Amino acid sequence: LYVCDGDKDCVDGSDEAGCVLNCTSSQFKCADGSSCINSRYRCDGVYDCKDNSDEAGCPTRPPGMCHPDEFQCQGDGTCIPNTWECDGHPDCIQGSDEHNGCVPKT
Amino acid sequence: LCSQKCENVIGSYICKCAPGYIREPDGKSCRQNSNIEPYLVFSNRYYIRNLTIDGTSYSLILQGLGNVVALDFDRVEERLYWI
Amino acid sequence: SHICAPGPNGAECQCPHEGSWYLANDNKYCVVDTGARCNQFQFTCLNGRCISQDWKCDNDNDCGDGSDELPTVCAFHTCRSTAFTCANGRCVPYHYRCDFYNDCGDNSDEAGCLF
Amino acid sequence: GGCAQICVLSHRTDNGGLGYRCKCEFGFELDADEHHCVAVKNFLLFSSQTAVRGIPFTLSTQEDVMVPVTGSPSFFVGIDFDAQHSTIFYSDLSKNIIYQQKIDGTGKEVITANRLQNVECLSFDWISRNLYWTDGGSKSVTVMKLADKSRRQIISNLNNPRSIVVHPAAGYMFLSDWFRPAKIMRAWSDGSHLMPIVNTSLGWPNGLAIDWSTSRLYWVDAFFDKIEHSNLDGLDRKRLGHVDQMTHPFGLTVFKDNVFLTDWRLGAIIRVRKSDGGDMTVVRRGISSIMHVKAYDADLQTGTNYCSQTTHPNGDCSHFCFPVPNFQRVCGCPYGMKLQRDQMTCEGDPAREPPTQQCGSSSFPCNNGKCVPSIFRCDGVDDCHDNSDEHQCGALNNTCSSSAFTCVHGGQCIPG
Amino acid sequence: ESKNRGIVMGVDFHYQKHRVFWTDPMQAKVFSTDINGLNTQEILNVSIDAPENLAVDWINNKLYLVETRVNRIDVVNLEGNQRVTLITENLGHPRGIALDPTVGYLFFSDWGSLSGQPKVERAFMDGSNRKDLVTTKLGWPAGITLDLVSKRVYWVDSRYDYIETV
Ligand SMILES: *[C@@H]1O[C@H](CO)[C@@H](O)[C@H](O)[C@H]1NC(C)=O
Ligand SMILES: *[C@@H]1O[C@H](CO)[C@@H](O)[C@H](O)[C@H]1NC(C)=O
Ligand SMILES: *[C@@H]1O[C@H](CO)[C@@H](O)[C@H](O)[C@H]1NC(C)=O
Ligand SMILES: *[C@@H]1O[C@H](CO)[C@@H](O)[C@H](O)[C@H]1NC(C)=O
Ligand SMILES: *[C@@H]1O[C@H](CO)[C@H](O)[C@H](O)[C@H]1NC(C)=O
Ligand SMILES: *[C@@H]1O[C@H](CO)[C@H](O)[C@H](O)[C@H]1NC(C)=O
Ligand SMILES: *[C@@H]1O[C@H](CO)[C@H](O)[C@H](O)[C@H]1NC(C)=O
Ligand SMILES: *[C@@H]1O[C@H](CO)[C@H](O)[C@H](O)[C@H]1NC(C)=O
Ligand SMILES: *[C@@H]1O[C@H](CO)[C@H](O)[C@H](O)[C@H]1NC(C)=O
Ligand SMILES: [Ca+2]
Ligand SMILES: [Ca+2]
Ligand SMILES: [Ca+2]
Ligand SMILES: [Ca+2]
Ligand SMILES: [Ca+2]
Ligand SMILES: [Ca+2]
Ligand SMILES: [Ca+2]
Ligand SMILES: [Ca+2]
Ligand SMILES: [Ca+2]
Repeated sequence: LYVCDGDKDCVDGSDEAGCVLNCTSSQFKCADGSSCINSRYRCDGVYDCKDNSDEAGCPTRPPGMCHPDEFQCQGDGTCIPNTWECDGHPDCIQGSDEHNGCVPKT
Repeated sequence: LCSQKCENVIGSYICKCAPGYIREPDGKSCRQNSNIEPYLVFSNRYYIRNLTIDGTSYSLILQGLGNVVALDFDRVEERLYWI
Repeated sequence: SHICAPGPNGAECQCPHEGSWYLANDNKYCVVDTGARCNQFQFTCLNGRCISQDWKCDNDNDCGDGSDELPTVCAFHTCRSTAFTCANGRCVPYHYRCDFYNDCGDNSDEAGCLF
Repeated sequence: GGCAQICVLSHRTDNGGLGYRCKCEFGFELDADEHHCVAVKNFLLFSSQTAVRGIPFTLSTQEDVMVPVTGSPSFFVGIDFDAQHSTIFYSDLSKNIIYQQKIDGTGKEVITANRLQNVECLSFDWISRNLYWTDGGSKSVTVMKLADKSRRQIISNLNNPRSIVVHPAAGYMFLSDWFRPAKIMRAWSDGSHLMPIVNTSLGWPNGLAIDWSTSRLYWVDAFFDKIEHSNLDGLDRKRLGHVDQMTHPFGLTVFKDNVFLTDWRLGAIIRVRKSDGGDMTVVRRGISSIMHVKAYDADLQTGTNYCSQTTHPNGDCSHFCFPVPNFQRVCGCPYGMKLQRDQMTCEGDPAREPPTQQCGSSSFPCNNGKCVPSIFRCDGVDDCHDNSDEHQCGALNNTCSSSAFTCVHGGQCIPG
Repeated sequence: ESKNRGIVMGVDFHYQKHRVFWTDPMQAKVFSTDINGLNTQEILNVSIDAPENLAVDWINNKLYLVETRVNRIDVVNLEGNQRVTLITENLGHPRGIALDPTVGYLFFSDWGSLSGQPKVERAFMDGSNRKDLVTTKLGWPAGITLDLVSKRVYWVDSRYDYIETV
């Protein structure tokens, strides 16, 4: 297990010599080749490997709008979860997420 | 009675703005939320012209053409097409 | 204010038959009717005048007659939480406490002061 | 070495060839002559699984200002400070105890060990000298008076209360609940009134702070990853700019032109400007399970109120004195007591609030005000950290646990 | 003998006072004794929860401690009644400490600094000026000692299994 992990476990670095990283599909690899990190850390807002490649190639919010799995507030132009729309509680500034178009739960 | 779209009520109506817009305290007017300022592009005989909606700025996109009768644009590739 | 009867759940009050009257202050007080009935959270005096309720039983004469300070009121009135109370059954604002002025019937407002 | 407090050797060439330097003991600081000592006014406090410790605000210096607090086991979460006695209050979940300690390490005392389940915030009111804490297991807010160690529970039936801050001058208390629908609530100091001042666009309001240069309230939200600040009525509201890597903030404090913040996902302390955000500085990184950040300031705790006036102390209240808005005071009584026509004074209420036993049936009462299962009474270890349970055990009056082992000649019991 | 199921971790002496000092991380305590085995005392118990190594300064009568619960290098009096913290910045796993009061140098080792590098480091006895003495071919440096007539530093490494001198 020590033969190639990332740490020089002996003086001359006989281990880790000539390796190619081959981490499983549950993980992500970074652009300069130095590190592999689990998938949850890709696109999470934190630079988890040098050269920021884990966050560089990430989806972005369209200008002034929200993702398809989000809802937008009329009065403030702000995005909230899709579930929050019409759940009895006013989440928006003007409470527009609780509009008259919705139907009850029995 | 409303900017953009509105929905009927059994004795009244309510006003709503489309995505990308904000609704002002008027309850009936909409404003746009993108940081991008709009602009106007129109085509003369020999030219394509660039104009600001406030009329403050005038500019040229292209010149020396023959007779430019029609324009359109593509957002995806940031392209301009003309006849 | 004028006439009392022992009704169910407690006392009842009636005004004299001699004129046109109106009932106020939980109907425990009698007033002479000319309209001009007052707003919520106020207190009224039998001369037909209205004041902020805090002045009630404050040991100061708020009205042309001492209706605000009568024992018929101050035997049952209770002092608000943010006030100070004296053995007289009277309420004074707390900042008067140890102000070198009496402001109560007794010396209690200035009693026990550490000066 | 002419030094006031401590003299430490340096290289023989250092200090113009004198070869020594001067240092000041904990709670102290060095003055312009670099020989004399002055008592610390400003330092930052933070809590973590392993330790509660304080550091200076000048990032050029990175040595602790106070003796760190640490024990085995430890999980510190909630902290506050008292400046007039150079003391800090801290809560430990691995022991479910609230302690007061001095920044020189010389003193340690227990405020309470009774009926604490998931205490994860402490607030201190210094004019009346009251201590407030939030508990997410009992779903309640509790207040204690330290002179008499008198206890009352003032808010109950909250969903998921996290953070509490108290404002003695304004007579207001602020609280946060993150169970959806999340809310930020305002109350009076006695808890007599309660209203949600913010309930729109809040996901996980983990932390609250008060700004005293402006009399404003700040909160940080971990669902939307934002910092917002408002006025104490909630009617004026503003949002700071995007912090660079803030993705799960938990703790917030405000000092001068800066706002200090803690992030779980980074395990880090971050500093940005309270007007705009931006100018991200990272004060520490790699902190294991960082929880709270608090700012020690002796000048902040200056003040007076009707509860503190020398010519009529404690507002003439017998047990509790509470400041309430518009510069006036209210009185309160502990659990087993009621208020009297002269609200200054208290009486006993066996009708509505009878006395209660310490620990119920299936537990052993420990002398410090703590409850532990009966099986633990003589298992061989100090399950009560006063060593109450292992006291006078193995004697004829108290035989030992089946889990333990007993020493035949000695009649003393050790873990198996 | 370690009372109450303790152990002895790090040891250092003062000659002109006939004293031997040692650390116990199971008891979270520091003890002093006379080399004849008499006159035994406890001098620190408030926040030394995981000590490893001690150094002693015989010119100014100071004792230097390495602590790992909160990574610290601390300075005290031989009685324990004055205290300072000298080095806190980048210590991740401080393990070894050595002193030279004649010149005024402090040497210490860390087998995993927060910056990631293992380090052997030099400082002034007040902590003022700091220098990296060894970074190449370095694993888990666990102990430092000094030769004072030749002014040499010796350290031991347990990952790369060597004993080496600079
Ligand atoms: C990587 O793993 C796959 C799957 O086991 C294998 O086929 C491939 O040869 C590996 N490549 C290297 C360079 O190890
Ligand atoms: C011009 O804009 C197009 C838009 O698609 C882009 O692909 C191209 O790289 C741009 N060229 C320069 C020189 O900016
Ligand atoms: C939300 O806050 C507003 C503040 O005015 C209040 O009127 C409203 O009742 C609150 N909603 C709930 C569900 O508590
Ligand atoms: C710490 O040492 C002092 C001085 O000997 C002693 O009084 C105190 O009881 C000790 N504390 C503990 C917890 O052992
Ligand atoms: C994010 O994606 C949008 C398209 O949805 C645009 O391409 C935009 O330029 C992208 N980048 C940013 C920073 O918003
Ligand atoms: C109650 O909910 C059920 C869900 O299937 C139906 O929508 C039903 O119509 C509801 N009841 C009423 C009275 O509308
Ligand atoms: C008087 O006291 C009673 C309690 O005994 C009530 O609190 C009532 O509201 C009080 N009234 C006033 C005016 O203070
Ligand atoms: C009794 O129980 C009540 C309700 O839980 C309070 O916690 C009170 O503090 C308990 N007992 C004592 C001695 O105060
Ligand atoms: C001694 O008492 C302990 C409680 O501390 C246990 O109940 C144990 O079972 C007892 N054993 C005997 C022999 O009495
Ligand atoms: Ca290896
Ligand atoms: Ca990432
Ligand atoms: Ca909603
Ligand atoms: Ca209609
Ligand atoms: Ca009056
Ligand atoms: Ca007076
Ligand atoms: Ca988040
Ligand atoms: Ca036990
Ligand atoms: Ca146990």
